[PDB]
Amino acid sequence: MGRVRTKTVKKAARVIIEKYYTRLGNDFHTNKRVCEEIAIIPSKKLRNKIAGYVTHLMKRIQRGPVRGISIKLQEEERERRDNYVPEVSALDQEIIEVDPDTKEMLKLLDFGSLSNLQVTQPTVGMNFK
Amino acid sequence: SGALDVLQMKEEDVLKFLAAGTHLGGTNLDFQMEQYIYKRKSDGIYIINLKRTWEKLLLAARAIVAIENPADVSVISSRNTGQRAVLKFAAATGATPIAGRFTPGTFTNQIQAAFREPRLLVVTDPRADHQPLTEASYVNLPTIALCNTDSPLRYVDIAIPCNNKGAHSVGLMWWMLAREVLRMRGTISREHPWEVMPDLYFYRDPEE
Amino acid sequence: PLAKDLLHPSPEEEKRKHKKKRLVQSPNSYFMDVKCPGCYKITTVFSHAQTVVLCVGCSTVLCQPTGGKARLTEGCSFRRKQH
Amino acid sequence: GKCRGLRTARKLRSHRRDQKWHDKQYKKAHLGTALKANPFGGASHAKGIVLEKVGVEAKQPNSAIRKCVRV
Amino acid sequence: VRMNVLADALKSINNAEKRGKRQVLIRPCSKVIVRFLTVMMKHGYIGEFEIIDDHRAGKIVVNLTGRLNKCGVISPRFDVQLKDLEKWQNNLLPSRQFGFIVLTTSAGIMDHEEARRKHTGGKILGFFF
Amino acid sequence: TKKRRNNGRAKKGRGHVQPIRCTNCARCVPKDKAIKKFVIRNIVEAAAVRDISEASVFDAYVLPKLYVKLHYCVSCAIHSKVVRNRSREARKDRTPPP
Amino acid sequence: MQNDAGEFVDLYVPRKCSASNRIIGAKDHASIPMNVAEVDKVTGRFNGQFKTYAICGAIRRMGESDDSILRLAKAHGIVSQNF
Amino acid sequence: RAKWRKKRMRRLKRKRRKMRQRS
Amino acid sequence: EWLPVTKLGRLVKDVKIKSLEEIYLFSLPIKESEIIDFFLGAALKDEVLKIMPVQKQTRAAQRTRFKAFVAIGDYNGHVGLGVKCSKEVATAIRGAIILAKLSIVPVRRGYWGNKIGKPHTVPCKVTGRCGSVLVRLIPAPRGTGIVSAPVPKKLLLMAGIDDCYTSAWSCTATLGNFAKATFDAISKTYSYLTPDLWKETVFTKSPYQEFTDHLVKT
RNA sequence: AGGUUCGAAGACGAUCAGAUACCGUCGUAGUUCCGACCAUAAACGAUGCCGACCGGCGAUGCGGCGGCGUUAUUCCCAUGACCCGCCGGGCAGCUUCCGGGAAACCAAAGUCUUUGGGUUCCGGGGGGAGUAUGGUUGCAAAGCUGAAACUUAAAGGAAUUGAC
RNA sequence: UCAAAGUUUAAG
Ligand SMILES: [Mg+2]
Ligand SMILES: [Mg+2]
Ligand SMILES: [Mg+2]
Ligand SMILES: [Mg+2]
Ligand SMILES: [Mg+2]
Ligand SMILES: [Mg+2]
Ligand SMILES: [Mg+2]
Repeated sequence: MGRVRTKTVKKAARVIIEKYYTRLGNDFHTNKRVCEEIAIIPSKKLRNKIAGYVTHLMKRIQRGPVRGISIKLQEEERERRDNYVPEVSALDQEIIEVDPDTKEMLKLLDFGSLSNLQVTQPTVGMNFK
Repeated sequence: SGALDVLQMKEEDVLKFLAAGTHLGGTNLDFQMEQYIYKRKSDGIYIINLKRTWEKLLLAARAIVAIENPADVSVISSRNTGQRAVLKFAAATGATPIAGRFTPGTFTNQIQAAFREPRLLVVTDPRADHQPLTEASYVNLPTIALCNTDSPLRYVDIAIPCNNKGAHSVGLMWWMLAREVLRMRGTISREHPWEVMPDLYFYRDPEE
Repeated sequence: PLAKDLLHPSPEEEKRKHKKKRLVQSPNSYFMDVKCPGCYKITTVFSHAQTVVLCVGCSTVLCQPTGGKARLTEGCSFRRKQH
Repeated sequence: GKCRGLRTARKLRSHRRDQKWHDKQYKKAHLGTALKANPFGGASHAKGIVLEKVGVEAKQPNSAIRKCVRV
Repeated sequence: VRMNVLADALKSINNAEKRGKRQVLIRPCSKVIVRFLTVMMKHGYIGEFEIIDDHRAGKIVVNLTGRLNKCGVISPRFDVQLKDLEKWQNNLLPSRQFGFIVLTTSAGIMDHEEARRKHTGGKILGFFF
Repeated sequence: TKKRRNNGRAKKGRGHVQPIRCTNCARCVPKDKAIKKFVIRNIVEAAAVRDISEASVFDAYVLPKLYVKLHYCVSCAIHSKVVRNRSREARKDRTPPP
Repeated sequence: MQNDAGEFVDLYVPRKCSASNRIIGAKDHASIPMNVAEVDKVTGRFNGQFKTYAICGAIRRMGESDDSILRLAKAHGIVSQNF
Repeated sequence: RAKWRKKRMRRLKRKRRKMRQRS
Repeated sequence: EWLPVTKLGRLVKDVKIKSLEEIYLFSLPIKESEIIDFFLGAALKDEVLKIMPVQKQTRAAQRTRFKAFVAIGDYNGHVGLGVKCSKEVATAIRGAIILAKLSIVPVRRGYWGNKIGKPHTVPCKVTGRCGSVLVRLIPAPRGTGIVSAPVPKKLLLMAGIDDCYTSAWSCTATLGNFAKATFDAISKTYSYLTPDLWKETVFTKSPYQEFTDHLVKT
């Protein structure tokens, strides 16, 4: 019931972690002195607060990513895991499922490939008013 | 498009389309889109003339090729299905992407950081990527879109009739466009197939 | 929209217009040559009959007239093919 | 709306004649009323004998006696 | 009720023109209408039209070309006395340069310029520009 | 100015409706007008429900329900917070609340 | 634009919508001139020259730009008979 | 209030009628 | 010194686009104010129509701010009608001038009857209306001059339109509105599709296509 | 003729400085039926009637047409109740740079300085005044028709910021 | 699950 951080804290911590993720750790008093070294923080109290939020962000990073932050190793990991390729799904083994109305499509476009035809479904009545 | 001999249909492409489910449009049909449809089935799912889809797809390619400096084709997806696909398209094509949360006044505002003034858009859903589409009528920006049956065609100067709901189909459509822009100039044969898998473009719902 | 050949409209979308609003005003009705089982005399009933149509032999009845088309009596075949 | 037709002249011309009397200035000039009421019986000026010097008080926002003449 | 046929047809083609229509159907048809259209055609303002003879009143379909700014009609069909024709075209057409007042005459249905050449007055039908 | 296209009065093709005296103020109101809760409710409510179940003769027993269609007139609806006001744009959301 | 002599005047000749002959204004910033590429015929493959279509903003905001482009394409043999 | 101004006026007219009926 | 954010502005800076007629042809929005200044350096003159002080009520007295209506023109084919509000009058006038520049348009002038000389009046009787006020321009023969109310007479002169009969309806006292109406009139001169056009269009490249190798700056 | 209920007037009881009012208790005319008047309401969509054209979408009421399946009834038939469409014409709804509009808003209040489909009624700053006066209708209450002198610089509309 | 609460220099 009181101490929220101002943006002057929050921005400085995020910027610290963006540049010096490696130096920073969970133990507060270590990285409290890191914050002194790598950044010209004019007051003692402000420094002391920043480090406090730096620790808090570290804890969030050690448990999935954070929205407003760009860690270099996490970005590379993301790049690796979203340029994945499997042996392909758009072939859909042999036998693709198709309807007669979608079969007539293929007749109109001149085709007779490997794909099964099946419908039964009588017009049900979609949603309810 | 000129579906005349070389860049016509072929079976293997249609088989990909059918597997993606792109033909399966939607339940509601906008009166602008009625042009691009075979039928409706039972329950009530419209079906899209796949020839007609290709024709527009080729026409989109021909538009994108005509833009000389490739970078100033812009390629937007707001939704998180095209978000990967657009970025893979830009990577292949040499275009510029905008993957999600399109900032208001990127095409407007001289002052702004991300003020880009391109000669073309490629929008995923015109229903969802609507801000950039509107900005494209404060600058003289033409537009490509991947339109469903439901999709409204305000400002979309060349719609492509697709399933744009399903991720599979969206990625497929991006991959098909990427091929065709590259085929229509550059380093793809047409006789040979392409190295790139269409699954490269598909969105991953947190699976592993 | 923006382009509709109003002089060459397809028959798929003339059947689904009002009888008057079509490019050429045409009727939606037809005549039908009704058989009936017992009597071999073939009558010629008008689809929208609005009269009880008794047969030529005057034994049975063919049409009970409803609002729209006439109601043919159960075992009574017919043929359009005309005009 | 408007009568408009080719053989309307009369209708049109009569209606305009009727409505002219709701034009305030017209009615002033064509009914007697004002010419009856005007002490200058339709005249630019009038001579007249002064029968008392009388102070008029000015209307609210301006305070001043006016110094009139009862003619 | 359907009082003045010509008037309705012209207003319909004008409404079509505004909304960027390519061709347009006009429903009651007449001699006068067709004659008005032929004059508008002669000066390029409309494309070649065609008239669907049902065995009745008739219909027309008109190929537009987006060159017609407005096509109007003057009821009542006043009688212009050639002196007055100059006054009309001043306070009716948008210039002394383009536009036409199509008036019928003893001679026939024509634009003012054909009437002034042939030195004829007559009853005004409408205008276009 | 016209506040609501409707006029808070769902008439539209009638010219007259039978009126209702409101279930609170007794104020006379059009039936198409007037706010209308339909209130189904347990007779006994959450407090005494278990006490009554405990001292019931019949085994289990499903309770009854007390049904009321109320008829609030605008004044009485607003005052009793059946209906609050809305912003000029949010006035037009004629879906019920959850 | 010419005067009585025949000398040209008028500081420019406006673009004009391909889909409506309706002149694209000096500040109609919702307009397009869309460039489409041809091909060599034998190989696909873009072959230098263009096909250009201009559209007025008005048609775009109406929603009838993609139809009108498509019509223009199939008039000029870019698009190959959708039926 | 207009309605009461009219009512006032219709009472006053009613008196006037009565007054003039005396003569 | 000018450094231009706009793609277009960069081309104009580098003497690539020869005249603003090229820009107008392709309808590209003039956003950088320096472009127009460069093309119409001199001739372009700025006349303050009106300075109207609007105000808006606070808890603490009332805020008041000045709204500067400025026309601009070369007396020869171009005119712009800018309005800017601000806390001090100078800053309003300065910003209004720039907004006029940005919004300048080309006026089509035409002949009256006989088609001789240089075009001296309006082509056809165009009109332009803005918030009640409506303004009709009527073409007029040589020498007539501008037969019009002060405000239109000031802008029409700047447009270079020598001769013009005019009309006006609505609350013409709302001077801003009256200017904005007359501006839509003279804007609309190049939007009127006369038979003088009709000839099918050529279509050229557009500067963004012409100089795409330049714009990817080397 | 009839009078349950409520209920102008009226009478009390409260409340209030005062309340001849709001609340409460009674209660007359009226409220109900038949037969004669009366002719006015914010009699309102505050929107004259007829006619044409100019965008979507979904709904809903009636009639008609067509369709594969249900329920069923009994074994099919005929069904009706559902289901999915089309057509006409109703009551409305959402939707948008149709186009309008001072606007709020309106697919009509659109197709209007690019002004003319047809035709009725009707307004001309605010007040005096729907008054006076005559004429007429009405058992009456009133209704229709309907001025002037004199006064007055604004009254009024929509929307915005504040203040309340 | 609604007691009572009326008025505000002529002197800018
Ligand atoms: Mg009523
Ligand atoms: Mg009481
Ligand atoms: Mg009674
Ligand atoms: Mg009345
Ligand atoms: Mg009106
Ligand atoms: Mg008019
Ligand atoms: Mg008056």
